[PDB]
Amino acid sequence: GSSGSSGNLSELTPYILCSICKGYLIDATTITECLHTFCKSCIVRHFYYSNRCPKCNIVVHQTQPLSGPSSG
Ligand SMILES: [Zn+2]
Ligand SMILES: [Zn+2]
Repeated sequence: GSSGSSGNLSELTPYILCSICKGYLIDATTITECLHTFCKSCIVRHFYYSNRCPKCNIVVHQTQPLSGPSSG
């Protein structure tokens, strides 16, 4: 199977890219601290293991000052 489709080129801020996904974004959740762009799942996932920013490495104490147990 091919299932191959693509062909899009534009000129805009190269920041759109994700420091994690290293590609396109989905939710486009911007931080209110360092003002960085990170996919909801990305920033949310990174906050699960590390309460810091995978960009500047800052302990963003916005979501919650508590780590919390392993309750799904
Ligand atoms: Zn991402
Ligand atoms: Zn940051």
